[PDB]
Amino acid sequence: VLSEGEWQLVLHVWAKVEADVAGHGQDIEIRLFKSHPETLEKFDRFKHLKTEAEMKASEDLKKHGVTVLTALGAILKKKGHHEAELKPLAQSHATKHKIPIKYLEFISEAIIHVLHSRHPGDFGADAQGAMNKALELFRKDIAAKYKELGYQG
Ligand code: HEM
Ligand SMILES: [Mg+2]
Repeated sequence: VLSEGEWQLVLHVWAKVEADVAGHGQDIEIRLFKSHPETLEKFDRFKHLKTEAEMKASEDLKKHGVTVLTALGAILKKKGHHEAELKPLAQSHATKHKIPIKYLEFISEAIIHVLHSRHPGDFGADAQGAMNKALELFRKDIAAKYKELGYQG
């Protein structure tokens, strides 16, 4: 469980994310694909993009990163009261896209790296631990949901 001040730190840096959701999404996507290329194999629509600039230029990748970050922000603003928001994301990612919890750890790393690379002044050691606990909770809860749907990833 997170404290109230932990959630405040989480939402305080997310308000900075929401100034440019599309650019944060591009960066987190591209950091995901570069740090762990097997993850790009899950995107039939994006695994033809070969260089960084092709990813940056893809309107279709940009839109999708806004979609990703919008759903995550909605989860974070529920401060752990996210079953309603999390179940659809569990359904699709367990039974359709088939995303193991490691891929979720990979993107949590990407998120924390981009957050630090755009907002150091606002993402020091407490904010960074608070965001870390929030994403840990998301990964724990969504793993329990994966299991409920019969997916062991
Ligand atoms: C914080 C983590 C994540 C959040 C909040 C998130 C959320 C979403 C949302 C809202 C969509 C569109 C609707 C849906 O299919 O559920 C989506 C699509 C998708 N997501 Fe995730 N997602 C992330 C985890 C991942 C990871 C780790 C991968 C791959 C390694 C991945 C790739 C999948 C794929 C393959 C689609 C379909 C993309 C398409 O063809 O349009 N996602 N994701
Ligand atoms: Mg994605």
